[PDB]
Amino acid sequence: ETLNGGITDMLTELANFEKNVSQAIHKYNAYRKAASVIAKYPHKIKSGAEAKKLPGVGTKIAEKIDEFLATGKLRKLEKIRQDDTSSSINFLTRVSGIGPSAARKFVDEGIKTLEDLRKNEDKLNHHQRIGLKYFGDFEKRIPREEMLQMQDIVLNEVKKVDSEYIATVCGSFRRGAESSGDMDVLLTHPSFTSESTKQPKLLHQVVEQLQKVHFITDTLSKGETKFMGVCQLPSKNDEKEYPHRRIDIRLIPKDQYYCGVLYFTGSDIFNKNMRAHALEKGFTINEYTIRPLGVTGVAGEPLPVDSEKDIFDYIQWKYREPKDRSE
DNA sequence: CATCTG
DNA sequence: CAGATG
Ligand code: NA
Ligand code: NA
Ligand SMILES: [Zn+2]
Repeated sequence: ETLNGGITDMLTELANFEKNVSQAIHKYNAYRKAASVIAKYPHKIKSGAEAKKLPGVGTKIAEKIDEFLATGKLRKLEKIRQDDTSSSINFLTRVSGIGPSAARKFVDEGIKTLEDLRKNEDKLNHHQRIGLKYFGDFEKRIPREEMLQMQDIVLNEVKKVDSEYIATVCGSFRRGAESSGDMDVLLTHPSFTSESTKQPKLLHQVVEQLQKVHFITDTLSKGETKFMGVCQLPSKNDEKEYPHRRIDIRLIPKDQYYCGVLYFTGSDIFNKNMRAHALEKGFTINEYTIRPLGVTGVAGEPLPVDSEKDIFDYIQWKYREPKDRSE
């Protein structure tokens, strides 16, 4: 956690780059289990040969660890941090809609900057365009003070459209957090579930509402169950407009909301633990359901849930207010 | 995983 | 349809 930190981090830069710049998914994958195990390891790696002793710990990586242990740095790492072609891809990639693949293509087309981007707005698709257009706002964190205002609206509109709608803002926002990076709404309706053959209007009617009153600004992607968008809290009394925020809305069959809601609320660490305990208690949990474990090895059959409560109960645990769902 | 592009 | 992004 700090005894093998540098090692783990270097491996991290390394792994990362393999994947992003080079295409080296193997290599890339290599660095990763390696950092992973070194990460676990209870001692102070004092040499490469010592490391080597580990699994995922090959010869090359050991070598690397040596030079790093030997001297406060790594040549290769130094060589990669410089290289404009590398840095380019790390940067282009910051654009919502641009991934590595794309970051590569452009650079080899010579697009390497924001400007470049604008100049070539013809070459980007819709998401990418939006991504570019709001590059700044998009990197800005979201203060819970705004979150509540947001949340405030979404909920009232969902309401007006149908009293029966069920909306929930999950996320860290949900677990307490002072700021969040995006608004994530879990949505369901009685009239929608596991068997119930579809109902797209279910998701599309609210989307519409939100754009109605202009809360929703743009559409990143709009499917029948998940919508990727952009929103914004009406600029008050003109002088202070708000940043454009990323936002997601997703329809859930009523018969699987809470596992969802639970799941989406995190934290990753809380899940796992919760997950592991369910397992003890003779169960299984995932994003959609909780099932009683047969002994034959495994086994299914969806336990029935009406709240986050029903879940804990199942695994017979202390209900946790979201705030304390940290770890 | 669900959506988009081409 | 494969392949990309979030
Ligand atoms: Na991006
Ligand atoms: Na292939
Ligand atoms: Zn020791």
